[PDB]
Amino acid sequence: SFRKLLKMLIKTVVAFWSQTDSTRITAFLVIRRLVVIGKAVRETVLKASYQGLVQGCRVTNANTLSGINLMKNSAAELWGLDQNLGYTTAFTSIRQLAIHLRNSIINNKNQAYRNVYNWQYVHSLDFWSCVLSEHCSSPLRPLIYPLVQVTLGAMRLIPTAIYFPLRFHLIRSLLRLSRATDTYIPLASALLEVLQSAEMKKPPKSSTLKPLDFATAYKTPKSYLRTRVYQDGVGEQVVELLSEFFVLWSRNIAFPEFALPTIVALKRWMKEMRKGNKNAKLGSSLVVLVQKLEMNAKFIEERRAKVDFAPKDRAQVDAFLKDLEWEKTPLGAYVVAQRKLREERKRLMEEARREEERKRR
Amino acid sequence: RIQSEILKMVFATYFRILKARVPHLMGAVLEGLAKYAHLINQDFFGDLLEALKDLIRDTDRDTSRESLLCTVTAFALLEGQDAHNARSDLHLDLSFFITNLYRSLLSLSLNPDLELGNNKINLQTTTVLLLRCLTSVLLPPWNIRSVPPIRLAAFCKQLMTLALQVPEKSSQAILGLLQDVVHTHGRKVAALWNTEERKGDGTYKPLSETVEGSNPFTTTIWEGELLRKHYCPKVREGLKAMEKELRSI
Repeated sequence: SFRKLLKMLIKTVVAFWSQTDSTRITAFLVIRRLVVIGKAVRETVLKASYQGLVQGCRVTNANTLSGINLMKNSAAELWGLDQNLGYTTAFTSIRQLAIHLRNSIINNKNQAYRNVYNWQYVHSLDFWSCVLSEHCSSPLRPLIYPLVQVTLGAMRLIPTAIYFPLRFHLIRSLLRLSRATDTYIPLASALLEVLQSAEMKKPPKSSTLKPLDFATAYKTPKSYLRTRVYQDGVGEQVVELLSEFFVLWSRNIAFPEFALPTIVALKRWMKEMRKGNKNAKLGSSLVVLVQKLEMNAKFIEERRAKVDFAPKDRAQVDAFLKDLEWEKTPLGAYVVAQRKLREERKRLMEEARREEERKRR
Repeated sequence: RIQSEILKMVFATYFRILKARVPHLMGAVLEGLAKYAHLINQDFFGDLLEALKDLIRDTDRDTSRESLLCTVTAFALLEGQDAHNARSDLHLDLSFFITNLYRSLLSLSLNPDLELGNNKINLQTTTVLLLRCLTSVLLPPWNIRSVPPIRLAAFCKQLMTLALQVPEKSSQAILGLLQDVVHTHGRKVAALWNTEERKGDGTYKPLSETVEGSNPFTTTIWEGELLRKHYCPKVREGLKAMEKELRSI
């Protein structure tokens, strides 16, 4: 009676979720009502909505990327309202992700890398990353470690030129988590192997195709193998993610000790490109990023040179730059300039396609 | 006589495999070289050191694995007791290998294949290979209270940087290794954590070509503010053990 009526009601609401924007808002409001009213009913609701979101990311994303994002940040504060039982369900769900990853790694026979690399796993990692990011700043906090574990496992399963975009997307998710929390996630490594790929090292191939959108790609077209367009695209992705990572950690006391390895690695790559590849745009972009890194390292060194770090007292250390904000630094200036340029390019192409559709109509 | 002949055949195979550079034989052949060079003559032992040297050079011009393998073989060979006593009379110097390790720590930090893996040489993991390298250099089994403090400090700071930019299990490995080095040496390195003991006789040079060229006492360890917030709880526990020992020094 009671439980059955509740489960068919939520099944109808999950179908509404599976369905446009007005339905999104109404079904989410109903879900909000359900979770607020609610213990066992609450865990059932969150579980069912969990598989509902799983299916919603199971279907596709070519234009419903908007819908998937909205579904995700709507689903987040359900688990924010639930906490404890939500924490247990997160534990078991990350466990099942981990067991999938592990048994695929064990029996990598046939397409285990395929039943791992999909949209479901990517969007699931994004879902818990954003949930924890929004709701950790408790009991759900000490769960980031397994999430980072499975994410890095997904990174190093099979990092090929075909599978570049997926690790770009999940490094985006990891950077979101790092921005929200105060946890350090080493991703400069992965960005440096993407740099030390053979795809961008070899000279490009002249072709004329459409710049691929890094918001709906889980593979690469067989045409996009040596294409200069794909070369450039992974170029701005590397540049952008490196920028977010280093501006994300652009205020800590130990920046020079944290960046020079990457700085000299990128120097070595720039020499190897100019002793190979011929992409002047990428060369100039990476070089100018190198000068920003040198400048901010000098800045933090100068502002650190007169502070005390005694082993029994870290006072200026625990009050180093609490009154500084992330646009005062040279990376702050560069990254705001880059968000302005990136957004104006986004608008350029978005309108361009809209008037193209209008002309075709 | 039979021993001499069998050494002849075994070491002939060893060096011709080395010149063939068969990638899957390196670990075993280097293990054999390390464990029989003490019975091989002294002049041939020095020839083995310079053969290790120019193999490292050829790798300079996978590659990290080969470099670390030759490095660990060099340390094992010179940490053998007979070669230990032969040292000065035989003119056996490790400075080139020390400089190679110091200049390659950064690439070892930023390369991906670190953790894709009773033996003393043929170890499948570059992490444990680097661990043996650093144990040999920082805590050699002999004359533990004679290690140059400048080398100690430079390796300590570069190891902290590696810890910031290395995968998690390797991170905890070097955290424990630095726990060991601060337990053993202590006062020799404490200036690298105390700022009022910082030397003001120059500026720290990160990209040095030599360990003494890198002036290590002009800078202090600042890596705690990153390692305390590194995502791995085990890394955080290793770090807090580090500062606990530093404070209890």
